[PDB]
Amino acid sequence: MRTYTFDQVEKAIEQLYPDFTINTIEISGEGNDCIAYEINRDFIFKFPKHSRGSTNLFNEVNILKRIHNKLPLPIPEVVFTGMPSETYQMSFAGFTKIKGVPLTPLLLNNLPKQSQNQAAKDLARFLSELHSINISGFKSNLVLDFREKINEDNKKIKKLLSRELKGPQMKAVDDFYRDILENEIYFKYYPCLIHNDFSSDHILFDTEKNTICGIIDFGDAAISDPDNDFISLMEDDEEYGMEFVSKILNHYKHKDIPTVLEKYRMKEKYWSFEKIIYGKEYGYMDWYEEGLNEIRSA
Repeated sequence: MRTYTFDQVEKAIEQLYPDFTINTIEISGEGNDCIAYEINRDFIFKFPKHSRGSTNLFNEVNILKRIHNKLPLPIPEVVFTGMPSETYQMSFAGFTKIKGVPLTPLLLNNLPKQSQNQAAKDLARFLSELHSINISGFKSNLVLDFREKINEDNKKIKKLLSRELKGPQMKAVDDFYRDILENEIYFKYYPCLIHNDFSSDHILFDTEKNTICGIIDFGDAAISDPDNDFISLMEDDEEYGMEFVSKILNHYKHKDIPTVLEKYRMKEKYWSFEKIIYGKEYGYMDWYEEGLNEIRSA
């Protein structure tokens, strides 16, 4: 897990942007795969902490360039890029900063009812448009084979938990992966471009106007199941209401809400296994054990 000083940052940007003058630089945030720097108050540079993060940062750039000016909400625009470097595909990238503030669930709930309603509508419209983008020219590296994903998870966890669980408790998971793979509802969907990390901290809001005014962070975006974009928002007490998103599903014209709820219920259970897998890949020994604890409890 890599780390950067302000200087290392300034100098990587100079390297390939010799005419670019850096007046101000502060840290804008940090996630599991990039550190974000706010530069000259106008740009957001993302620097990857590992290979996977660089690949996501590469995929984000590619995707933002290709859906530029096709959506009903502003999205960041790519202006700077870095370059491959051994392991890393990307190395950094600079996006325009979209002014605005996260549509936090607290912010949302403090809003007038009509303003809550207009937000649900605007989100609905955005996803409707996003999910309608023609997907013909996307390569495979951007497609998400869900069943392959579950199959490869099932292998990683069988290896991890072989040192952690006795037979009786291990059948409970073995049973859970089987139940999943046998249920077509997860695999039989009409695939489309999805944000795939669509939640409150990536939905920007303009309090002067009282309207959503940006959508950010396309690093996970991919060709996958459109229902994933509503599941991301449904967690009560952490994300938006289970009641708010049902307003979104309704402006969107969803024809099977019970299936979304069924997929949500499964993703909720699946979270423990992702903790175990990512806890081990990042080194987060606290993610690992907490996901492990959750499983000992099945």
